[PDB]
Amino acid sequence: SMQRASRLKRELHMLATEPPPGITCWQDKDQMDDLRAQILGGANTPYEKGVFKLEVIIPERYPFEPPQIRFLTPIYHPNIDSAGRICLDVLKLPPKGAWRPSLNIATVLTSIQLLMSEPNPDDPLMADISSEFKYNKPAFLKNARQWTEKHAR
Ligand SMILES: Nc1nc2cc(F)ccc2o1
Repeated sequence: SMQRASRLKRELHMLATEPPPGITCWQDKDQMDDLRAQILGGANTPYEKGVFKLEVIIPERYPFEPPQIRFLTPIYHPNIDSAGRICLDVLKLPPKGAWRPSLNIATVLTSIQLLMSEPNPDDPLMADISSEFKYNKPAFLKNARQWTEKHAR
């Protein structure tokens, strides 16, 4: 669709020139809908000094369906599973999700970055991590740091 293509050209331009701090996103090859992204570990989070790569797939009905985003870099987090799937409202269609066409790739990567700093034990994908985050925060932080040094550094 020409609508989809013109929208992706503008998004790639904005990702190339005014990416959110800590976030970068680019074409894997020459397809505007097969993208990769990277989020730096935030300071004063246990992911600090880690670099996290993500796969960003833009579905055929974008911008009416959300980007399909998974971590490629392993990450220890209540809302991210061992395959890198992300439990985050803006990645899902309504009524339950929050995706709308006025969000975009940069918005949702920023939301994923914010989720990394502020987990949601409301909506766990990882029950054991969520309980550890909630009830034994120092163990959570040590495990999350150790997973970062092991897989993201
Ligand atoms: N895989 C998965 N993603 C989710 C996003 C939500 F907002 C709620 C439940 C979810 O489950």
